[PDB]
Amino acid sequence: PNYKLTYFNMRGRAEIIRYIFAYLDIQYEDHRIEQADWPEIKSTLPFGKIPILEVDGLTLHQSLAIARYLTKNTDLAGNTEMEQCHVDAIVDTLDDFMSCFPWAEKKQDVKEQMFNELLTYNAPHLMQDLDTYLGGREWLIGMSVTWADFYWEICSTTLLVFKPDLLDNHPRLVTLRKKVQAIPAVANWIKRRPQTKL
Amino acid sequence: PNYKLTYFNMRGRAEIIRYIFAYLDIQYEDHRIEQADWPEIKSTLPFGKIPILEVDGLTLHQSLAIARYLTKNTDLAGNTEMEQCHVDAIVDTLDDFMSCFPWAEKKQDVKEQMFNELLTYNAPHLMQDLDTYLGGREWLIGMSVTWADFYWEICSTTLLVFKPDLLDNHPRLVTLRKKVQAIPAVANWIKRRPQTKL
Ligand SMILES: Nc1c(S(=O)(=O)O)cc(Nc2ccc(S(N)(=O)=O)cc2)c2c1C(=O)c1ccccc1C2=O
Ligand SMILES: N[C@@H](CCC(=O)N[C@@H](CS)C(=O)NCC(=O)O)C(=O)O
Ligand SMILES: [Ca+2]
Repeated sequence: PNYKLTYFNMRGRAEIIRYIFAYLDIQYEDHRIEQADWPEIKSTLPFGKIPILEVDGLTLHQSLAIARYLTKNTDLAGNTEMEQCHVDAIVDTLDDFMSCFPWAEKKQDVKEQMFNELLTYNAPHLMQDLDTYLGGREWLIGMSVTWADFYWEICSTTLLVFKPDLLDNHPRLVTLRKKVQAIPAVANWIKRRPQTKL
Repeated sequence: PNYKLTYFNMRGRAEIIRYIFAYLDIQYEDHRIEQADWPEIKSTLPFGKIPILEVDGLTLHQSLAIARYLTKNTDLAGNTEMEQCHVDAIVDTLDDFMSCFPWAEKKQDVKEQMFNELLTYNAPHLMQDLDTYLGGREWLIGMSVTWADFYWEICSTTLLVFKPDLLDNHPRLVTLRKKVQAIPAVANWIKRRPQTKL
């Protein structure tokens, strides 16, 4: 199909789709809009939200729903039905935490305090659960990389902007990051993508 | 298989799974715990959250990942891969909303004003988007029922506890609720189930 991805010029919630197109070596239009474009772009969305992905003229929405669609019947999915369920569960566990953050808070001082509290008081319990889940295994699910490893790398990249020592007690979680980042199609995307804070 | 669901004695995040089991005619242990048992059980879960579902002695977690695992290869999944993406997308849109609500929050007026914010300003936008998305079709996705229809019924039920006028301008959304509640195995489950607030 012809693919058009619509999002801000940010990594954010589109980045998981971008990694999956990179890894799978699929061409697509990476359409990055400006704030000034938002009211106009918005009036065309089913639920007022981006990313969307248009596929031969038809609109998909919800970044995780899209990422799952793109990975079906590929090596990124999970080998078995049970591993597929595990892939989904780890992705939702990550997404639930990213969704706690007050991304749209106007007052900067209140936004900053709350980010600092989540990262200091809540994040270490999640990092420890993830570490323990991972064990000495090479990848989070099964024997080869899945889009849950991608998403771990993506989410921890953004958290590390706000909490640099996030992973100081979890060197196995750093290794996993580095393995995701050394996959050649993915290294290539990381090197060439627009550099944005988020 | 041998299925055991563990959740609180509420509909909450487990209800989607109970509707799936009911509709597919699958027997399972509906294990409901007490606040007082939680601290003890919690410390044994991979990520310290419920619901969990144990399948022949194996532990799955995350309610929507489990819901997807159970519906795969059934007529509750959509009929094409694109249609399965629209089912996951509707569910995520509804889950994103329900998740915005500060369920555990223990200050009655930060909680009580947040509920009013989402219920007064956000809800009507969502109800309007869903209605436009449905149009005059029978079901949200495709030509028959999917678990996105189940999630809408479940979500709108709890929303109606906090905002009984929610669906006043949206009679078609009410007709969808009733198409679902009319399905015999679902009807059977609704009368049979523990009566809880949430
Ligand atoms: N940057 C953002 C921003 S924001 O532009 O700064 O506002 C927002 C944001 N969430 C968000 C989710 C739902 C809503 S809604 N419509 O109310 O339901 C609004 C914002 C995320 C990110 C991420 O960067 C990100 C990175 C990795 C995983 C998840 C997220 C991520 O969830
Ligand atoms: N998105 C997850 C949410 C998991 C979750 O945070 N569940 C709550 C109850 S609805 C829980 O187990 N938390 C209680 C606690 O951690 O003390 C799911 O649907 O399974
Ligand atoms: Ca989510």
